[PDB]
Amino acid sequence: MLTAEEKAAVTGFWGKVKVDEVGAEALGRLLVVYPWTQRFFEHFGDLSSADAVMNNAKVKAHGKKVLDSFSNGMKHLDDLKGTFAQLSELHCDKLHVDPENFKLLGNVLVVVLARHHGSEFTPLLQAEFQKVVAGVANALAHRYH
Amino acid sequence: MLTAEEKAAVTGFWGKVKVDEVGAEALGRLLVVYPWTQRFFEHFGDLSSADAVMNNAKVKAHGKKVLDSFSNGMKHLDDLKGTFAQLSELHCDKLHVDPENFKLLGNVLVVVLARHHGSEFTPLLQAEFQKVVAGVANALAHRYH
Amino acid sequence: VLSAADKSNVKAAWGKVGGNAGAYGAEALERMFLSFPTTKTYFPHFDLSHGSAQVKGHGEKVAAALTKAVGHLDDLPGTLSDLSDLHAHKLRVDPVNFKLLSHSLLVTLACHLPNDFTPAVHASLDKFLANVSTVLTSKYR
Amino acid sequence: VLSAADKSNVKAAWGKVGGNAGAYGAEALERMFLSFPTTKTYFPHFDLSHGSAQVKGHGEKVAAALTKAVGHLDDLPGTLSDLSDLHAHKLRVDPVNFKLLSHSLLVTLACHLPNDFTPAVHASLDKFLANVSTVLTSKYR
Ligand code: HEM
Ligand code: HEM
Ligand code: HEM
Ligand code: HEM
Repeated sequence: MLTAEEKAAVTGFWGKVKVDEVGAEALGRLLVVYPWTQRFFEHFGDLSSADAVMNNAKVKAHGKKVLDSFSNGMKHLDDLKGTFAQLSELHCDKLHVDPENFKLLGNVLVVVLARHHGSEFTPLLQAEFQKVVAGVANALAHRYH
Repeated sequence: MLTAEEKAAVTGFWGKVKVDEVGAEALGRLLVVYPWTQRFFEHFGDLSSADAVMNNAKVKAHGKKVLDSFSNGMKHLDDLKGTFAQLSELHCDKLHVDPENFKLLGNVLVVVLARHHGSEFTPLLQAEFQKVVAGVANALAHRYH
Repeated sequence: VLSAADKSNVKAAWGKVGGNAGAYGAEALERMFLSFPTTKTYFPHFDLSHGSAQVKGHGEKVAAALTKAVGHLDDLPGTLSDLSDLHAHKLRVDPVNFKLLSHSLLVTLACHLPNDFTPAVHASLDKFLANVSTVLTSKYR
Repeated sequence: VLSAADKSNVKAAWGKVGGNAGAYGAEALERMFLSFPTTKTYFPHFDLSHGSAQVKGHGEKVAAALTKAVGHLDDLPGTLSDLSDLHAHKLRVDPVNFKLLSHSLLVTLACHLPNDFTPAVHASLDKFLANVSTVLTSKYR
């Protein structure tokens, strides 16, 4: 996964992260930019515009749950496969999310980190998080293997 | 990977496959249908038309090499990862073939099995081979994680 | 865009299919459901066991749509528009699924027409279906 | 195959980019080479290290192509046809790689436009990039 240096760079940086609102903003931007993903989130209410998604209370709440399990993973970089095994069952067998969407959400979260942290979010640092979100993608997709 | 009965269904079918010729044809069709892949094989000579690709003697030689490693995978289905270690490292840390292309060759091969065997290559048998090619794709990709 | 040689290959390939369009559509769908089970979840109201009336009826309609496309190659964006509305806005098909039905169709065609399915026909058919999908994924973007 | 509030957003967001396009082109390329190392192989003749004149030059001409695109949001197939010919027939760029440059650009844009990169603007740009990408994968022999 991540070398000794990498684990520590990512982790130092994660202490800075307003995780709750990044969570809400990432999932919100997911639903707007890639309309299809709304199909999993019908029961969340009115998702019929940008303004609707971005002020949808359950989208805010769920955002946080999503990013929380992500920050848990940030403490289990060596055992992502393990950390996400129950959620992999949820997304794969119950929800049937195609594993590509794990990558789009990853990518989108990266954009959100970029927006919040500006030029501190260096090419190198981003590249480190790209590995992390790719790791999270795998562990989530694993029970499709 | 598969169950002890699925494995049997698969091994039973493959014993009828003429791997050398499926190989020559599959690599062939890949280069014709998905032209960007030709880039990795510029040193194989003329690839400038369908007939040129299909009659290229080195494309046929290499075809067989690809399918022999397949057949080999078929014999180690519980441990596809470890069996493809070196080739996973060859394609990634050297050839820089994007993992997506593993899936493509896999599908092209499954198209060739369909052509070679017709109604013998049933929907049910196909699905079984479909997770083999996914599995082979995962093992060649692995060096990226 | 499809070349004049493509247009002849596709038209001719679909020609052979002829009356059997509907059967191959039902088979392609079934090969899609089995091989990639996630796709089943777009059809929770269908009985998807082999031979079902609903798969057979749906296969006939997918076939009719592709036959209509085969008549109108110099204009797929136009003649498939109303279908791109349905798939994206109503059903919300993950864009990745389209390549799967395309693959499944290729396997179906290949199974039944081995001596027609040369590499170049394979290629133009793929191109034809890549063209279709694209239109069908049009209404994102 | 776009909107109108989209077009406004895209021009506006490109407006606040400004004389920084060339410089944001090079950053995105760097972010693409670092985040997605397999894209490095398309540029074996480039010094790929930070600050390099080769990246700079290339970033400019990437930015300049997109600058042109923003100029012609109503005919992207026509205006980008030559570049598409280039990428596919001469360069053989795996179509999978276009996604990764787009994402790299958004990241780049978001890093410099924190209070001008709303969900709505994000969607518009990503849509625009996807139109651009679609045109550059459209010729494929
Ligand atoms: C980074 C990738 C992802 C992570 C870390 C993640 C994590 C989670 C977590 C922690 C939950 C809540 C489980 C609980 O409440 O106990 C959840 C539920 C859920 N996830 Fe994800 N998820 C990811 C990707 C996705 C994507 C991309 C989609 C949609 C395409 C999705 C669809 C859902 C849905 C629909 C629920 C339950 C919603 C409800 O009925 O309230 N997940 N996920
Ligand atoms: C299931 C998929 C694949 C398998 C099992 C496979 C297997 C192999 C094998 C056995 C070799 C020869 C090993 C050696 O002699 O050292 C090889 C070499 C090679 N492969 Fe693949 N391969 C696959 C997919 C691909 C794809 C998708 C591409 C690019 C589109 C590719 C490009 C190459 C190239 C350029 C070589 C070396 C050719 C040369 O020596 O000139 N392979 N692969
Ligand atoms: C080759 C590309 C495709 C074509 C030509 C096609 C054609 C059609 C047509 C003509 C209909 C209208 C059915 C009606 O009027 O009742 C339809 C509906 C539908 N399509 Fe597709 N389709 C394609 C790809 C896909 C894919 C890949 C999926 C997802 C796996 C999908 C999912 C659906 C669903 C769920 C319906 C509604 C089913 C119903 O209620 O009867 N389609 N399609
Ligand atoms: C929005 C996406 C893109 C745009 C607008 C774009 C545009 C351009 C432009 C303007 C050039 C230079 C032509 C000249 O020298 O005047 C170029 C060349 C090139 N492109 Fe792209 N491109 C894009 C995406 C990509 C991607 C995704 C890749 C692959 C990872 C790629 C690989 C290359 C390479 C290797 C060259 C030649 C470099 C050189 O010799 O200077 N491009 N592209």
